[PDB]
Formats: sequence, structure tokens, C-alpha cells
Amino acid sequence: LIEPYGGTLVNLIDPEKREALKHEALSLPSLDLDWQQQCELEMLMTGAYSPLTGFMTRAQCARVESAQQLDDGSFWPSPITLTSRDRALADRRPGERLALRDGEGYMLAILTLSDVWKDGERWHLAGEVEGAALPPHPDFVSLRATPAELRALFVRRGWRRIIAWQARQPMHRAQYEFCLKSAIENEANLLLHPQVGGDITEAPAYFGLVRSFLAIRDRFPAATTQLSLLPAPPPEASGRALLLRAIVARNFGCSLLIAGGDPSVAERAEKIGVRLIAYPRMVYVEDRAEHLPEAEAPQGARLLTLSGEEFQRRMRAGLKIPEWYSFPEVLAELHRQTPPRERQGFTVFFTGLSGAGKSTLARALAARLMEMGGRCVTLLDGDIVRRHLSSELGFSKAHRDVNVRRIGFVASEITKNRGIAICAPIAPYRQTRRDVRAMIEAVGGFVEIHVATPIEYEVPETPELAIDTTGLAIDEAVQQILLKLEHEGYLRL
Amino acid sequence: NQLIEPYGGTLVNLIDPEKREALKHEALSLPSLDLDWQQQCELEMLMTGAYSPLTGFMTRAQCARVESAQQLDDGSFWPSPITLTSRDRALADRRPGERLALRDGEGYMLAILTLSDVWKDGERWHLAGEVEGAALPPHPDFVSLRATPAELRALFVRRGWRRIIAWQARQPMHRAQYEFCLKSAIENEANLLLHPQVGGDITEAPAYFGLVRSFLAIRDRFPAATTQLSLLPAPPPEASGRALLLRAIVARNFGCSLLIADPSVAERAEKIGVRLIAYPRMVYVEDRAEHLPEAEAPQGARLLTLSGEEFQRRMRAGLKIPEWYSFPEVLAELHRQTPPRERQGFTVFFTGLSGAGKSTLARALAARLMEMGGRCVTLLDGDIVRRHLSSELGFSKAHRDVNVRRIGFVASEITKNRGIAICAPIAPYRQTRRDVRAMIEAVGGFVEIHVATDPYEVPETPELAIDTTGLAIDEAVQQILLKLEHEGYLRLE
Amino acid sequence: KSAIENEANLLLHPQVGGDITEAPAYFGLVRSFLAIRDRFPAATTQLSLLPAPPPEASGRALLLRAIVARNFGCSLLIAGGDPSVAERAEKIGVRLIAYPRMVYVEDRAEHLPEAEAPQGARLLTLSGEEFQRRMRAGLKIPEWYSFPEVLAELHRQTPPRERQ
Repeated sequence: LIEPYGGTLVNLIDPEKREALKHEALSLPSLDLDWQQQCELEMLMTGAYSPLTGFMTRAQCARVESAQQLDDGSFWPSPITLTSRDRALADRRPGERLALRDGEGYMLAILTLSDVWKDGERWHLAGEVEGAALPPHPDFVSLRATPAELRALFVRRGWRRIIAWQARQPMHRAQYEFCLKSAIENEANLLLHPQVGGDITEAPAYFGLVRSFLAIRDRFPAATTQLSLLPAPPPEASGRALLLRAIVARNFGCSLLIAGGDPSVAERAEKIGVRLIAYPRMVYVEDRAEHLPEAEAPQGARLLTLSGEEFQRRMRAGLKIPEWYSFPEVLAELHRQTPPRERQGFTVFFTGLSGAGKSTLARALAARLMEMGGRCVTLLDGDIVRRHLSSELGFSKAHRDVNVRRIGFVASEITKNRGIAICAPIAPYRQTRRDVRAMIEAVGGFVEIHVATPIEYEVPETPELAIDTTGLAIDEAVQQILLKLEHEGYLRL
Repeated sequence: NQLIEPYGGTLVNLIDPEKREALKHEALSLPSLDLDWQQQCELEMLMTGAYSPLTGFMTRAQCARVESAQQLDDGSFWPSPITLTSRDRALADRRPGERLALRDGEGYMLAILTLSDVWKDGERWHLAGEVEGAALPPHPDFVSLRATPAELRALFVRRGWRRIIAWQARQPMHRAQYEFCLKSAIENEANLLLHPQVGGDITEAPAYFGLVRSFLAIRDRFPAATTQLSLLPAPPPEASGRALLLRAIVARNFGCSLLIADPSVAERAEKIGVRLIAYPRMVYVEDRAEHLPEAEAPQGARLLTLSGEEFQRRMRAGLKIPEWYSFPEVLAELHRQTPPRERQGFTVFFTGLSGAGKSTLARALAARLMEMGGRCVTLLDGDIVRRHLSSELGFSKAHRDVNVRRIGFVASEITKNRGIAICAPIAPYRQTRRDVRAMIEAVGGFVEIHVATDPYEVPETPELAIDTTGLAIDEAVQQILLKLEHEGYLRLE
Repeated sequence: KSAIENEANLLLHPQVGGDITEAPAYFGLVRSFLAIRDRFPAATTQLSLLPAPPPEASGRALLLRAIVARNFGCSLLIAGGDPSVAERAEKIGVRLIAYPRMVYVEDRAEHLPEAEAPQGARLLTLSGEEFQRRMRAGLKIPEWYSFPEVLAELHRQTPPRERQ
């Protein structure tokens, strides 16, 4: 079992000293970390970065970017540093002790300041760290191991040589099949170690990632495979990031690392004692009914592939996915997370002047869409919106802007949750619409309809539909927009 | 036989397109009444011939004379007062002779009423007089399925139909009603008209959509050459004999000579020319693999039934529904409309004093619930609610009590749409917390959790009351996952 | 329902004691629990093994199990398959609830303790002497008796004569 980097596993959390620090801190200045820094903190506090034992100092940081060493001259690929943009850090200085805490003022550790500087919008901090508590993680308690916890697990399991796969996205049949043979080929056990860092409201995407792993885990040999979470954001790809991950891989117990989705890095890496194998172009080889690395496929066999730009496409569109691409379970899960247009939520946003046949159109369009079922329709317009959402706003510039975003917000929740929301507020500023559209476009479908001809300030320069022509009965206009939705893909059988 | 002719002898039509432009013009210069959704139904029924010979709303004398001798001025038979109401103060100073513009809820003009009589009863105003129609209530939805008595009669005539049983459904049809219609039709050598009552508003009472959809779902189980589906624009009445006699009259005006629903009304009914057959207790007779009226079942055969109380219950709980009871399609459809608790939306509403523990619990509870997928979770608490819901709100008696409802509203939309909403605002008034609970309980699941660990007001009836004071977050969180698990709202693979 | 009724989490704690060659029957027991575990609420249920032979039934054995239940963390114990014992037990701080005659109540599509079933409802049962019989013989098992997974597992362990 490959022993920790530096030789011994760091642990910045001594319980004794713990009641200790909660104690000393009531009386200190405090920084509220953003979600990614708490990751970094947790990684450090927890030994993922052994031998490190505090955040690096501008000199140490600079010295990494050059010789890639610590003060020992020991090898270290990349700067571990604590940031923030709080304006309460501009008046702090070395020697001072800082309380570190979660976004909700929950106390994690005290930083003893080594160095303090700014570069760009944001502040950097340095110093030894003493930890009281780890970031609270109510979710996936079982699946979350510290490097120490995971190592212990490996030891009960009798494991020793271990390939790790530090996924940043869901796994289908090609990665699955390649992991399987990498593990047989290197006589290794397999650790599925998905990067999981996020927050319950700025970054809640990790939940789906975890769920897509839970979905296919049973496809894996039980005696040979382990699933655990790696609390960190995925890094950006660089030889440098890669070498760090190798290090945290080592600190977790793994002596092999898969990387994929040059001579130097291989070079250093197989130094720090972790062999990293690369992920090749996998092709489905129909003549053999299995995926192979492209270069191992037999001559003139027909090879079969499916791009992501294409997978994603078929998924949005309800198209057929080949049986050899992924498993039914994963597919079913990816569809519970991100539905086909056919089945996803969307808001219909009417814009124009108080030739507010807007309202009349909106009501009629509601009625029609209600014939469908499957998705619930809400009309955000008259009584409803006064009564509940802007019970009393003025007619100020910003008051109306706020309204408008108010409605874009409630709309976004309706659509995030797979409903259809229909809105026709007064909105004259391209910008404020642009924000509403982005808000809801993130979480589902947005269809702007610009009413110009008065179906019987700033022009939308890019609607989905512009009811253009002059004599147009409600019926004809309504139809015209059911035509858009039908063509845009949102309606259903 | 033949096609039963209209009651009174000839089919009323209060809409002369020849006088249509003149009416839309005259109206502009008139006082106007905006009708509620049910009066527009009454108007549409009258305007359209469903109540032939009637040709205007009855007058206090005529109304009184119906409740007595059940006659018109002719002395012809008429079961029940047809009358137009409004709860509009602007009606108190209006008088016979005046002409009134009748309009839908959005000021769309329908007809002018020439006032015969104007009087008040309790909370509402009654109106009387001949009616001249311009337009019918706008109905974007189910255009195909909506026929006027004249349109329907014309249809019947192309279909070559003569003798017709009508079923004026007010609720979905399962195998018993279906099987009994089939035999009533064979037994009376009649064609069958499924005529579900459909009156509501896109918001006021958008329940009819489900009703129609449940009919569309099972229509294919019906013989094509013998069955017709059409909508009957009206609210279901409240069960009476005059009322039942009215429905018989509108059944007659639509073309039907038989009505399923006495029997001294089957007395007056047979009289105006429409035979009304009664719906018996249907039982599933295993010994015959078919439903029979209870009194026709063989003796000592095992009879099988399923109350609505019990159907409902099984549906809300995920329990098995017999196969003789319904059809897969209808079941599937009733489940898309009203899901099992397992799968339906619900808000978790934390209440207590400040009540930072409230917020902490709420966030933890959100994280846990997010492990589950299927339903999306939204935390309506901190930044979120400020930013978009209440950025601008005093601390008034009525500005905190608007903030709360504000959040009950957004929450209701989340849950209506099958999501879970988690809220922990400051709310000290029972009453306001009751209104919120009713608002969301209408559309889904509401679970109050009273965190007990101006002047506050301890909840008198929470679902869960966390008392014990030495509680860790984890223990409390669990304690509420218990409440939810036991209340039925949780599910898993 | 015991767990909802007592506002309690649930611990499935099968007795597992044996040897790999004189007593290898516990493997199947464990496997029949693994088979149906997913039918249980995850946030509310735990499966763990209790290394011991099952005892022989006696008020005395029962009180011991209550004790080991307590030592494991459990404050409630189900017993089933008198006033004294209840008496002592609820002393040592562990409430033991008894396992009643469960009947399948077709009028309600669910099992109820016999005494809670509605009047004149048809009740449905299946003895073990009868289950075991149908299993040896390839006969039909009612859908309301057990789950497909468990059945499938019991058949991988002990096949019909047809197949043994």
C-alpha cells in the first residue's frame, strides 16, 4: 500500500486542540470561504496534500511555478493557496490569526498568517493551519472518505495496488470497459473517485454526477472495485494539474492514475511513485462485440463511435442511442437529470407594448397548452402577479426592473421543475430581458415572442417568434406560436 | 325513431351575425358587467340554445313562478330558474330598460342584456332581460370537442344517428360505468354520447382539463360507429330533481332522447320527451368476468367492488388497483394528474423563533433531500429570498406578513409542479401560517416542522415538533427524515 | 409500520453464527436479506450481522437478546415467529414489541395484524408448511406473499425437485 507523499499522512485536525480553537476564535477576525476554497481547505486539512500543512506563501508559490519545489527542494507541481475577495482582508497582516469558516459562519480552522497579498480582483493568504471541523457535508456521508479513512478501508479489503479514476463526468460503456482491462492488465483493484466539489446552491451539479455513478456501480466487479468521493473541483487540464492529482491519488492510497477525456510528466510522476496510464480513443468493435483502444482494433474491422456533441444531441431530441454506447440505467438517470425538449420545462415570455394583446395572447396560449398534461401550466400575469409577487412596487425605473426579474425568477423555478411558465410583464429594456432569459435558459427552455403587429422602449432584436403581420385573430396568432413550440421541439405526442 | 326536436319546438340562437358589428359598436357606449366564469357558462348555454325556448335571463317573478308551478309565462314546463348574477357594486344603480354590455373576465364583449328586472339577494345581484349575442366565450382549448347544440345536431345527422343516450359526466369513467353505458346502449338500441361537464376557468377552475383528458384516454375502448365525445360547457349542477330535469332538457336540446343519471321525475321527463335511465350499483361478478347491476348478479356469486374512498386511498399510497376496475390508460392518466405522495411535491415549512437553528436545519435538510433526485429541491431562505422576493420590504405588521405569503406562493408553485420547497421565514401569526399551508396543501404536500428547542405563537398542530434540547443537527435532520418517511413523501430506487 | 409507529429507525440484524463446513447456512440467510434490502427506506434502515447462533425460544433467551440489542445501540426489539418478561425488559431500558399474526387484507391491499383487519374482510395467509411445499413442487406463490427477488434467491438456494 503506497505510503503517503512526503512519507507521512498529514492531519490538521487534533480534537483536543479542537475545543481549543473553537475557544480561541470567538475573539478573532473571520473569513467566510467560498465553496471552492473550503474544498482546498478540506483537501489540505485532511492530508490530500501531504506533506503540506498550511497555505503557501507568495515566495513558495513563486518558487513552485519555477523549480517546482518546496522549501525542502522536494518536488511539488502546483501552488496551494487560499483566496477570497472580501474587503475585510485588505486590512489584515502576518502574525495575526484568522478564523476560517463556511459560507454560513461555521468555524473550520484558524489560519496563522505567513503572508498576505492581492493580485487581480482578489486576495491571497498564507500560513500554518489548525483545524477544528471539516466543511459540513450532510450528503453522501457513506461515500465520503478522508485519505486516512479510505486507506483503512483498503486495508480491511486486503487491497494493495490500486488504479484510480478521478471522474469529472459520467461514465459510459467505453470508459467502463477500459477501466476493466486496465485493472486486469495491471493486476490492480479499481477506485472510482469522482470529483465532487460544489455547493448546494452555486454548484449543485455534483449530485447528478454521484447519482450517475451509483447507477452503474453494480456493473462493476464487487471484490475489485470501490466508489468514493473526492472533495474538490475538477482542475483545468495541464501537466501541472495532472501531477497534483497523481499526488492526491498517492495520498489516498492509489499507485496508479488514469488520465483522459507527453514525456515530461510521465517522467516526474513515475518519480513520486504513481504510474499514470492514459485513456485512449476507445472504439466499439462490432466484429468483436467490445470496445478496444483504437490502435488495438483488428484491421478493416468496422469501428463505431459516438461523439458527445452527438450523444448530447440525440438526448435532447429523443433520438435512439446505440446499445453499445451506455447502459439503460445511466441513460435513464441522465434523462431524469436533463430531459428531452419534448419533456423539459420552459417559459413563454411575451414582449411588446401595451398593445397588450400580449395578455390576451398569453391567456389563450395557456388554455391550449393545458390540453396537454404531463407538464403543469402557470400564467404569471394579472391578479396573480399583483397579489403575490409585487404586492407593492412603484413605477420607478429600478422598481420595475426588479419586478421583471422577480417574475423571471419565479418563472425559472417553474421551469427548473419541469413546468411551463407563461409571462407577459411590462419590460422595455433589452438588458433586463436578457438577464431573465439567461436565468431561465440555464435551467430549461426560454421562448421569446415579440408581439408587434397588434394581434387583434427597445425592440427585441432576436426573438424566437415575432408576430409580424397585421390582421391576426387570436386563434391565428395562437396557432402561429404553437407552430414555434412544435418546431423548437417542446411539445409532445 | 328519429332526431328529437328542440324543446319548445325550435332551437334558440341568440347570435345573429347580421347584427354583430352593430352590437360591438353600441356596447362601447354602454355600462358593462364582467362575468365570472360560471355566469359566462350560463350565458353561453342560453346564448346557444341549450335552454330553448329561453331567450333571456328570467325575471324575479318568472324565477319565483318556476320555484312554484314550474312553468314559463306560456305555462309550458320548466324545472329551474335561469338567472344571471354578478357581485358588482356598480350594479346597484342600474335599472330595467337600460342596456348592459355583458363581457367575459377580460372585458371581451359577449352580448348586450336589455334589463327586465334588477334585484338583490344576499351577497349578489340578479339580472333579467332579453339577450342579444355578439360572441361566445373564447375557448382556445378543445375546439374540436366543443359543439353547440346546433353543431352537435348537425354532426348526429351526418352520422345518420337518431336515438341517443347521453352521459353527462362530472368525473372520470372506469370499467363499471363504461360497461353499463355499453349495455344501456345495446338495450335501448341507442347511440352513445359522452358529454362531460366542462365549465371552469383557465385559473378559477382548471380542473376540467384533467376530466377531458381522462375521457380522451379511454375513448378508444368505445365502439366508434356507436359513440360520440363532446363537451358540455357548464358547471355540474348540484343534485336535485329540478336540476336533473334541466339536464334532461339540455340533453334534449343537444339531440339526445335518453339521459343517464327519481322516479316521479322520470315522470315529467318522459313527458318532455327524454327517457332517463338510472345508474345502478355495478358490481364486478368474477363468475362472469363482467360488471352487472347488483340486482342482476347471479345469486351467491362472488361480487367485487372498490369504493372511491378506497380507490383514492390506494392511488395516494401506491397500492395495487384491481384489473377489473379501470383501464391502464386511465390509471396512467389519473397518475399524471395526481401522483402518489411518494412522487408528489411538498414544501417543508420550518417555524419557530430566531431561529438561526431553523435556517441551519433547513440547509441540512435540503442537502439530504438532494441525494434523491426525481424531484428538484429549492431552498427558499437567505440570499435567495432577499435578492428576488423581498429585497424591498419593511418590517411592518404587513410587510413581514406579505413576505411570508410571498414565499408560500413561490413555494406553492414549486410543489404544484412536483418539486420540494424548503422554507424558514419569520412568521409569528397562526393565521398567516395557516393560509400558506392551505395554499400549498391545495396543490401538494405541506409538512410543518416546529423548532421548539411581536409575540411568538407556538404552532398548535405541526407535523413534527423537535423538542429535546441536546440535539445535534444530524439527529434533528434524521428526526425529520423520519417524519417524511412516515408521512409517505419519500421514495427510492 | 412498527418503525413509523414508534418513530424509530430500523436495524435488520440477522443471526449469522456458523462455520464454513458444519454450519454454512448463514450465507443464504445473509443473501436473502441482501436481496430485499432495497425494498427498505434507505434513510431509515440498516443491515448488519449479529455473530451468534439463534438461541432457543424462552423468556430467558428473549431477555438476553434484549440486552445484546441494547449493547448494540437498539432501544426496541421485535420478537416473534407474557407479563413477566415485558416487565423486566422495559427495566433494562429496551422496549420489546411482539410480532402478531399478519394477514394479507385484499380489501386494503396490505398486510395488517390480524386484530386490526376490518370486519368480514377476506383475509389471506400462507403457512410455511405450505410455502415450503409449493416451492418444492414448482407451484404458484401469491403475489402478495414475498418479492420476486427473494423468491428467486430462495430458489437458487433450494431448487424444486424438478431441478435439484
